[PDB]
Amino acid sequence: RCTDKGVESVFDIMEMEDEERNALLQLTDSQIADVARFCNRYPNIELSYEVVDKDSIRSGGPVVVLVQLEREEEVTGPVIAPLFPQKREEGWWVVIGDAKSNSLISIKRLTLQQKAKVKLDFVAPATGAHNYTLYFMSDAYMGCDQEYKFSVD
Repeated sequence: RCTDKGVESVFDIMEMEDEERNALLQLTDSQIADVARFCNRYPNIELSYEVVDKDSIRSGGPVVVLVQLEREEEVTGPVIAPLFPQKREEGWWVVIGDAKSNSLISIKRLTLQQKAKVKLDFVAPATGAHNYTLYFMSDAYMGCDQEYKFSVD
């Protein structure tokens, strides 16, 4: 039903109203209690990046990118695991790489539960600027593959 209308992801469905949510397909008294809770427990974390010396960067000098995970929702309980046997805490992976060369620049695990900070350093080669992409991938939920493209040097 969703493919025949033009909605595929959860963000394209969570942006509707309560009547619109129940007006797309069938609904039940228990689905609303669990569906609403799953959406509240999903990671609603925004991105925030900072680069130091974007123009004053040369070849050889190490560069760092600071990433702040601005979470706009409170964390109440672990991730939803209807099929997973163990209750595990959600994790994060702040990974930066090359979208074309397919080279992983850096990656660091993160567990905040709130607005935290993560710093990652790397070394850039010569021959001017390099176009890097910063991605945030979790290990427990989809729909949060936030990719930001930028360049340094």
